[PDB]
Amino acid sequence: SMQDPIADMLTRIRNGQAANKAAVTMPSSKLKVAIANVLKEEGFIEDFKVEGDTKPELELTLKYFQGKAVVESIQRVSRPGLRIYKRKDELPKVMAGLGIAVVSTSKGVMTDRAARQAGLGGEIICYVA
Amino acid sequence: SLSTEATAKIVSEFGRDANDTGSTEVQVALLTAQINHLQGHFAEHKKDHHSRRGLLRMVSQRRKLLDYLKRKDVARYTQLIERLGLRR
Amino acid sequence: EDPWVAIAKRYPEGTKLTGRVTNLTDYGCFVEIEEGVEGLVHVSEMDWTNKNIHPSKVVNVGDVVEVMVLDIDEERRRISLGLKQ
Amino acid sequence: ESFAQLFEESLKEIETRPGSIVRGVVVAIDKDVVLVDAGLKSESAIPAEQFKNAQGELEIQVGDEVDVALDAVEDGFGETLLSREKAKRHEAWITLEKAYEDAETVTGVINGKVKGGFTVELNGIRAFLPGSLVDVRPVRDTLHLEGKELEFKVIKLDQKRNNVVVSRRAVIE
Amino acid sequence: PVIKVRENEPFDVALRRFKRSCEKAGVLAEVRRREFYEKPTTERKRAKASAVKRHAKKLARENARRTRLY
Amino acid sequence: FCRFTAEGVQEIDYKDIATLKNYITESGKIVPSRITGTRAKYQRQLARAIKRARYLSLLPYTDRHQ
Amino acid sequence: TVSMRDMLKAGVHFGHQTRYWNPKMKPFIFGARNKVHIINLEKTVPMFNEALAELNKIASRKGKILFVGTKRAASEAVKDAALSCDQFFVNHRWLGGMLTNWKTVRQSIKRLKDLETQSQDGTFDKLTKKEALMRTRELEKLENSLGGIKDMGGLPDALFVIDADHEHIAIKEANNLGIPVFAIVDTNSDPDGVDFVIPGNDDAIRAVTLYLGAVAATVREGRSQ
Amino acid sequence: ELQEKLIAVNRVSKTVKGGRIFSFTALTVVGDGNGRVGFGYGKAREVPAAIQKAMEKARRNMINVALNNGTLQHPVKGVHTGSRVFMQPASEGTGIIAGGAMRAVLEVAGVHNVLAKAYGSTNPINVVRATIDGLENMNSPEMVAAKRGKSVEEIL
RNA sequence: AAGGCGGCCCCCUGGACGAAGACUGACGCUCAGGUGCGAAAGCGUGGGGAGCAAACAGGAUUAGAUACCCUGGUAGUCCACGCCGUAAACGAUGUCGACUUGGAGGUUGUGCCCUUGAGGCGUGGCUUCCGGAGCUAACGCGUUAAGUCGACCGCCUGGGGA
Repeated sequence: SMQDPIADMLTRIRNGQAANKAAVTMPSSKLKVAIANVLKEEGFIEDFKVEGDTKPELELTLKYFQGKAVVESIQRVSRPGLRIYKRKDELPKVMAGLGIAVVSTSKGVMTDRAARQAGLGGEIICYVA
Repeated sequence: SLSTEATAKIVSEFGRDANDTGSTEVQVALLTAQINHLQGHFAEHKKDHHSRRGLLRMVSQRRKLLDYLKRKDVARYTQLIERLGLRR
Repeated sequence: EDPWVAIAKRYPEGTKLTGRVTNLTDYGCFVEIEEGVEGLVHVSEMDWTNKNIHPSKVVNVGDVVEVMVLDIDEERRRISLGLKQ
Repeated sequence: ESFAQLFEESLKEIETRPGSIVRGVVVAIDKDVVLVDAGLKSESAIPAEQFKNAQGELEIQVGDEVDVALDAVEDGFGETLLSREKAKRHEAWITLEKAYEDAETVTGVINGKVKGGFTVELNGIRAFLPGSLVDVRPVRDTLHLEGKELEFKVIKLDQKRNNVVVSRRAVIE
Repeated sequence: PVIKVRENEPFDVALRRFKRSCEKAGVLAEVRRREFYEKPTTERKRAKASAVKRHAKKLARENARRTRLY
Repeated sequence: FCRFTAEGVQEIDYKDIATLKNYITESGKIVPSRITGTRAKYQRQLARAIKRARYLSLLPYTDRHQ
Repeated sequence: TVSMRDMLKAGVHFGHQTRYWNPKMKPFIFGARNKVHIINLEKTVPMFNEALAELNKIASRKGKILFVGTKRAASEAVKDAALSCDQFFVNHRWLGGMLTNWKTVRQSIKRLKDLETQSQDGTFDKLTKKEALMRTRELEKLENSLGGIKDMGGLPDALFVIDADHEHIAIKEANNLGIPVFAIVDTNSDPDGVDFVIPGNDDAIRAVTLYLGAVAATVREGRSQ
Repeated sequence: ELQEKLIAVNRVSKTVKGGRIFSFTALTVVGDGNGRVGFGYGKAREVPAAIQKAMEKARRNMINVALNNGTLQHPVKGVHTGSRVFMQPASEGTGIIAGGAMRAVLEVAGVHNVLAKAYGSTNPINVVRATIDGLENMNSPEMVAAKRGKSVEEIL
C-alpha cells in the first residue's frame, strides 16, 4: 500500500529528472505542496501548479540546465518506518551548504538554513542537491 | 454463489435505503448468509479444500467488517450481531 | 469455412490450374491462387530432376504457372499440387 | 503551421493504399531493376518483368507513370508490392464492364483446356476458364485454325478464386 | 488410413497414396512416441525446448538475414 | 482466416454435423487450429462439439472402428 | 534557404515503418500515416537551416568537410556533392578507425598516392603481367576506399553524414575526436552522438540529393566569403 | 609541468598450446597539479613499454575537477565496480589522508588536503576509476548557482 | 495461493476479468507466535489390481557387474478414510503500493467505426520473447526489474565438522 506520499513524490521527481520529463504530476497534499514551494524558492524546479477540486493534482515543472538535470540528488530522511527530528544545532548541511535540507518546523516547512536563521529545528523531510 | 433474488432481499432488509447495497452491515449480512449456505456444502464435501479457501476468506472479511463497525459505532454493531446471531 | 466445405471443384484427379507462386521455402514453392487456399509443389516434382534442384533456380518468384491438384485433403487443408506434369 | 497539418490531411486525401493512382514516375532504369516514386517513404525495387509487354522488351522510359500496390510496409528497407497486379484491377474493371450491357467484347483466343475449360488470354495476361466457357455450343476450337481470333463471351467465373471461362467464335450468339 | 484401389489404377500409385495417407495420419510417429514411457517432466521439457528452438530459428536467423554474407 | 468469426456464431453446435465434418480428419481426428486457421476461442468449442457428437455416434471416433 | 515545399516534393517528410523507430526521435516525429512514421517538417527545417549556417561558418575559416554516405544508392551522389565544392568524402565502406587511427591510414593514403604516380606520371610500363595486374587491383582497392580523402592531409574540422545508424562507427570516431557532426537522422536512427541533427529521410534518393546540394552550396558560399 | 605517477604494474598471463605467455599491465595517472587528471592503463610484453603506453593513454582523455583552493568543495562519494570511495574536504595542513591508488590520483590532481576512505574493493584500477568519477561529479558553488538560477551569496 | 489441474455429461462450489453506473467511506498494507493447504515416495485400516514396476529370480555383458541391456516379477502405483509435512516445493527472485524510453506476439474482455471484408482506431486484464536508460562481479535483469523509492516480514556472516 501507499505508506509515504512525500517519499513517493520525491521518487517521481527523481524519475522525471532521469528520463528528461518536462513536468511531473501527482495527487496533491498540503505538505507536498509546501515542499514543492520550498523547492521552487531554492530553485530546483521551475514552477508547481495544483489543479482540481475533489481530487487535485499537483504538477511540478522540472528544470534542466545544460542538458543534465538540476536535482542531482533527492533523498527522504525522515520516513514512516523511522522518523528523524533534529534540534537547531544538530541541523545538517547538505553538500556542505550547496544543497538544501527541507525541514518541517513549528513555523512551517522550510530549508535548513532558514530554520537555523529562525532559531528552531524539527522533522527533517528530505535532502536535495 | 448467492442467488440474485436472495441477495436483493438481504440488501433490502439490512440496508437503510435498499438501493445502498454497500452498507457495512448489509455487506456483513451478505457474507453471513453465504457462509451459512456453504456450511451445508462443506458438511457433504469435506475434501473440497479450494472451495473452503474462499469460504475462509469470506469469513475473514466479515470479521474485519465487524471489527470496523465496532470501533466506529458500537450500538449498530450490537444490533447487527443480535440480528445475525454472531457470537462475536 | 469458405474454401473448405465444397472443396470438390478442382478435385477429381488432375485438374490443371493457373496459379501465382508466393514464397519458396527451400523445400517448396507455395503456388496458391484459388480463393484462399494453399498449395505446395514441394521439390520432388517441379522439373525432371529430383534432389539437386533448389526451386528458386528452377522456376521464379511471383509467377503464374502450369499447376494442378494431384491430391486434396479437405480436412488438414493440404492440397498437394504438382508441376512435373 | 496548421499549414502542415492541413497539408498532411491534403496529402492523405490525394493518395490511397492500393495500386490505384498512377503516380510513380520512373526515375531510374537499369537492367534488371526499374524504380519509381509514388509519394511513398522509399523507392520500389521493381523487376523488369512487371514491365515488358507481350514480346519481351521494355515499354516505358523515364517519367512514365504506373501505379504499383500497397498495404504492406517495410520489410527492412523499401516500399511496395508490384504494379503488375495493379493491372489486374483494370482487367477486373473491364470484365465487370460486361454486366452493364451483358457483353464484354475484346478478343479471346482459346486453343485448349489445362483443366476442362479452354485458356483465354487478354492482352498480356492469359487466363484459364472452365471447359464449357470456350465454346457456345459443342463446336470445339480443335478444328478451328490454331489460336484463332474471336473475342471471349463469358461462360463462367468463380467470383472469389479467379477462374474465368470465355466464349470463342459464334459472333451471332 | 483406409484406402481402396480405383478402377484401372496402377499398384505403385496406390502404394504411394497409402504411404502419403499414413504420413498424414502420423501413425508411425505416434507409435514411436508410445514405445516407451516419457516422464511428464521430460515431455514438458521437450515441448518447451522445441518451442524455444523454433523461436530462435524464426527471429535471430531473420535478423542475420538482413546483413549480406559476402 | 476463421469461419466462425465471419459467420459470427454464438456457439458451435454438435448437431450441425456437416460443419464439424470439415474440421475432422479422414481418420476421424480433430484438425489443428494451425491448419484450419480457426480462432482459439472457437477451436476449443468446436473440439467439444466434436467430442459430443462422437458420444452420440453422429461422428466416428476413428475410421477403423466398428 | 531550402524551402518546405521542395522538401515535401523530395520526400523528406517520409520516414521508416513504426516498428523500426527510435523513441529518441519522438520529438522530431509528427504522426504515422499508413503505419509509416512522418517526420515533422516544421521542426526539421529550422534545424536544417542552422546546420547549413554552421557549415558555412566552418567553411569560412577554411574548414575541412568530410561527406560520408555508404548506402550504395547515394554513393554516386555524395561524391558528386563533395567534388562540386572541392571537399573530401567517403562514398564506399568507412574503414574502422579512419579518423581515430589516422596515422596508420595516412600510410595507406601515401601508398595509394605512390601507386597513382607509378600508374600515371612514370610512363615506364614494362612490368611482369601478373605483378602489374596485382598492382592495378591494389590501386583500384585504394581508390575505392580512400579516393575522396587522399588530399585531406590531416583530420577534418567537420563531418557531414547521410545516415547516423548506418555510419555510427564514423559518428563515434568523430565524437571521440571532437569533430562536429552533421547527420541526416531518420526515425530509426539514434541522434545522441550527433551534434547538429537533421531529421529527414536517409533512404529516398531525391531527398538525399537535395540534402547534399544545399550543403554543397553553403560550403561554396563559405569558401567565397 | 605535468606530473605522472605509475600506481601499479601487474603481470598477467595467457595460456597457449606451448605454455604461458606473460605480459605486463601498467596503471598510471597524470595531472597538472590543478583540476586536470587522467589515468591510463597500458599493456605490453615488457614492463617499460607497457608503462609508456599507459602514460600515453593518460595524457589523452584527461578530465577537469573544480578545486576550492587545495581541497575539495564538499564530501563526495564515487563508485566503480567493487571499489566504492568516500572523500571529504579537509583543512589546510591535514594532507592527503588516503590509501594506495586513491592517494596517487589525488596527488596529481593537486588536491593537497583530503580525508578519504576506500570502502569495498581496493583493486587499484577500479579504485582509481572510482576516485576519478567522484572528482568529476563534484560540482562547485558557482556551477550550482548557475544550475539553480541564483547568485553565489544566495547559496553561501 | 502454492502443491497442482486435461475424454464427455450432470449436480454442488471457489476465484478472476470486463462494462457501465449506484453504494459504503480508509474499513487498508505487512505479520513473530498461531492456524490451514502442501508433488512423489512412505505409513495405517479396508477395498482393488489391467498395464507399469522398487525388491527378488533367471539370461546376458564384464576382469568382476550385487548395475546399465533382456525375460519374468512382488510391494507400490488405483479407490475410501486417516497420518506424514518434505522436493532443484525454482523465476534458485517474500508480500503490498507508487514511478521511469520502446518493439514483436499470444490469450481473454470491451467502446466506437460505412464489420463497404477475414478488417480500422482505441481501451482494460493475464501472458511469451527481444531490447533502451539504469542496475549488476559479470552473466544478465530490463514497465511481469535484478531500475528508481516506501511499508512490513523472513533469512545470511569463511570452508569443513553439520
